Amino acid sequence: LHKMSMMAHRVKVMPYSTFRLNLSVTSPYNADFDGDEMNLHVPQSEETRAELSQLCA
Amino acid sequence: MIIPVRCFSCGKVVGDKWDAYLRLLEEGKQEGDALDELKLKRYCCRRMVLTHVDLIEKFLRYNPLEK
Amino acid sequence: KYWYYPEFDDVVKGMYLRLNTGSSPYKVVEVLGSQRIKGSAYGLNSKENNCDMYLK
Amino acid sequence: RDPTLNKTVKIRQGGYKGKIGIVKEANGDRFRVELHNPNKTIPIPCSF
Amino acid sequence: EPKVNIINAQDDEVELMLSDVNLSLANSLRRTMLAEVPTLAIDLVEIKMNTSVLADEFISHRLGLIPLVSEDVEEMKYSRDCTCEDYCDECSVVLELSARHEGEEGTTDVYSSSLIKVSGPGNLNVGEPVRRDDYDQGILLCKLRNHQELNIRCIAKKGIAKEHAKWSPCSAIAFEYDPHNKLKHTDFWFEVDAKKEWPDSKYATWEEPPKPGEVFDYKAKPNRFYMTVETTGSLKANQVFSRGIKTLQEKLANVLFELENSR
Amino acid sequence: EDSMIMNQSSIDRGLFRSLFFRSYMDQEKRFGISIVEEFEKPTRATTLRLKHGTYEKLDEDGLIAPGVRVSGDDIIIGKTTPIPPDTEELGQRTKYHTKRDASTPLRSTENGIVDQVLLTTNQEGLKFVKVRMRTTKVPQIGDKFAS
Amino acid sequence: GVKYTCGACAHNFSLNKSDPVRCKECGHRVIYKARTKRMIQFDAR
Amino acid sequence: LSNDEVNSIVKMKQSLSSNTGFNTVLKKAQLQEELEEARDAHDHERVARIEAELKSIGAES
Amino acid sequence: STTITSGLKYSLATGNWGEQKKAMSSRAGVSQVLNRYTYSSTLSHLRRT
Amino acid sequence: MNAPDRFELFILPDDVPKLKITPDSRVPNCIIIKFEREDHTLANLLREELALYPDVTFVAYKVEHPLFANFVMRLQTEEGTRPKQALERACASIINKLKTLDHKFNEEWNIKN
RNA sequence: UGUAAUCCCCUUGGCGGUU
Ligand SMILES: [Mg+2]
Ligand SMILES: [Zn+2]
Ligand SMILES: [Zn+2]
Ligand SMILES: [Zn+2]
Repeated sequence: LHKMSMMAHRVKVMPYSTFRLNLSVTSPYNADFDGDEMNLHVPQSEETRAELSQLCA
Repeated sequence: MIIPVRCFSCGKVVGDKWDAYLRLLEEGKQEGDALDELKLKRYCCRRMVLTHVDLIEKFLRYNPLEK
Repeated sequence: KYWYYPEFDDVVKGMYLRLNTGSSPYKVVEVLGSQRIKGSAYGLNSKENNCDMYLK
Repeated sequence: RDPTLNKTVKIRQGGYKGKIGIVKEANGDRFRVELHNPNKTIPIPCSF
Repeated sequence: EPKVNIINAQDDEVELMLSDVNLSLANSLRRTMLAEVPTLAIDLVEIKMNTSVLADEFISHRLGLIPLVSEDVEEMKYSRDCTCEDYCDECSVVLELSARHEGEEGTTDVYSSSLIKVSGPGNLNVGEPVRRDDYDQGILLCKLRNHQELNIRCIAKKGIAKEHAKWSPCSAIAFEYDPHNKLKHTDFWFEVDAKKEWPDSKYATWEEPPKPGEVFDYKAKPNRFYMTVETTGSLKANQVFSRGIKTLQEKLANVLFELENSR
Repeated sequence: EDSMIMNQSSIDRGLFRSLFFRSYMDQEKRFGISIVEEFEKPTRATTLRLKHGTYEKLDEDGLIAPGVRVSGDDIIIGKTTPIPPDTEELGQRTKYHTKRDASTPLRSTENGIVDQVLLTTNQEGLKFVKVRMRTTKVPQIGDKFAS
Repeated sequence: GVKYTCGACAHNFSLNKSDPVRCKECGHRVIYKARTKRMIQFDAR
Repeated sequence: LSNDEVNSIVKMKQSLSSNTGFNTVLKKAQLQEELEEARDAHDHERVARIEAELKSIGAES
Repeated sequence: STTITSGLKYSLATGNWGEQKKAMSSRAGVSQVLNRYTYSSTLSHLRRT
Repeated sequence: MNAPDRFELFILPDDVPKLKITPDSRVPNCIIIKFEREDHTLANLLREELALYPDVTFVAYKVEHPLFANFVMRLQTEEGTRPKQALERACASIINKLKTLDHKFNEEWNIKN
């Protein structure tokens, strides 16, 4: 709905099969943990990585 | 399907008390008294025997697939 | 285990076996032959053991 | 041509002693064996 | 300085009171008894034939949960620490089960008494499934009708309840201290009066209730702990308590050795 | 936020554990007077464009047997369709591709034990098989529960 | 070469990839394969 | 034993036995269908025989 | 005999309540696959409007 | 699928040390101890034992994440005492307490047997 | 020295899940 629905996080590799979020960011995403799913997109370049870390963080 | 070996919550072995429980209920004892006579104090254990549904008696009625 | 064999008829011929007289003192009888009897199916060992071979 | 590929194998050492599996990958000195007991595939040295 | 006082004693449960110990020590002892005392349990099932209505892994899960006598499990070695190829008699116990129904009518029950110990460590009292009495049939494993057969070979290994709950010797450890709430460690929810709305603790008679004019004592600490240890029959209650203490001692000694060897 | 904490020891003792079955179907199609599909274990020599999975779990009749553990992309049904031969009969010692693979692989994300294999004939008189796979699903982080 | 079991009478037999799919005694049209001879092992967990 | 001998022993057992469990269900179902056909034709004579046969065959446990 | 047989079988199999060549403009979804996830779901599906 | 092996809770890899000690230079005479394959059972015992020593001025521990079996402990003693000696004294004292507890329980059990 | 394999519809329809 708004531009806070896409934000760039830092990866931390963990066991088990679910994405894990700090609960403070569940408000901008309008998400809760009753079955919601979220999408992850990986940048493929140095320029794109810099854009993500400097603009959408 | 068949009486669980261990109570889910604590881990007491309740799998050896199904036949005794049925025998006690046969003699007219109430369910609470039957569970008390088997020394099931915690209600976590009591729900295991009280709410078990025995479905294997229905699966066994089908003719075996081999002989 | 072996009554239904085609050769069992000659195999059982002349054999000596313990027999229940019924009328029980067990005794020995000599097999003069065998004769299949239709409609005389009988339990041999269990309920499913339906046999129609007969021993004379 | 990796004669032990697609052959039943048993593990004799490590944390999976005595588990039956089937060899899937045989690059070298590190064999990928799927386990019959859980639904997973693990690497394992040839000596094991 | 520490003291132990036993209230009730049985083969399967002991009710005792600890005193002059810290709350942390009692809780660590409870945790160790719950999840760090080694026992013996079935860990591999080789199913040679299973024509029963239950799934193979259903029966395997049921078998793993059957308690086995683990009295001499200290002499036994861990499977991963045994240099023997495959499994030897010093790191595994082999049990075998064979059940069959004869006749074309009726239903046969498969009990844990049918588990027969085939091989194991020499002269060690381990591996036999636990039986309440000599005439106790045991845990119901399966049911069979005509022409259904179950033929399996099970291998029992040594482990702890951290890895899987089937190796836990205890069922439930009741733990309790300060029945009269003199330390004010809990605040009692109420509607009208908190004193008459809350049931008395089962050990309330073991401690003197606070006097009406008594002031709060800020210098007091929990000092007496009441705990009941129930076992599944694989280990006796005294054995569970003593082996929990020994396991805690071994853990602390390992830490001490690591510290001393670090320099 | 609607999550919940579950007891691991209760899960170990069988709480909310369940059983999962999936069935696969396949049948021999008839394309003409003598163009039929065949259930068989295809060979790397006589067939072309084989699946990247493994065919070593198939029996002589091209069907897996119950009790065999299977993984993703494994071949549980072996089927081939005839293809008009090429000019490879020039100098190939019978090792020329006459059939094309139409095998059924197990789903990539699934694995389990082959539970029961059914073989019969369809309405048209051709062969017709059904393979049922069984696995156990234990509760874990992310599974959905409800009162 | 490979065993089979009838779906009604549970009679074991075998087929040679050319016989009609049928039970040889009772004529049932549905047959099942027999269990594999390999070793089956489970982790009991 | 040979294959032919096995087939003969099968034919011996099948011609000996009056019964096979699954097939008794099929005969009773066929008899019920024939009985309803006779009922729809208002044949009061055939239906009595079919009822007697069904009574004789039935009474399971 | 193929006319009625194929028409009934097609309409019950696909759910389009009409002739096969008039699939458009026909009422769809009349016939559905029975839900067998659990007993209550089947009972609910059999009493749906 | 992604579930780790259960034995990783207590089985120590060869390359991972059981006990890593690093000084904390922000305050004098302080060390940070990282225990591997341990949990609240050992940590709480050690912490509450050390909290009673007059020469230990700060002791604490935390488990960073429940899905990883390790904990980190912060210890900080007086000027005279090296912290590692205090840790060793705590371990030995708890061992003696457990030993006398076992002896007394055995005596009581034999009496009431 | 006998040397191992790389590929997948489409259109409709229904039923669901997260808002
Ligand atoms: Mg939601
Ligand atoms: Zn319980
Ligand atoms: Zn060994
Ligand atoms: Zn048959």
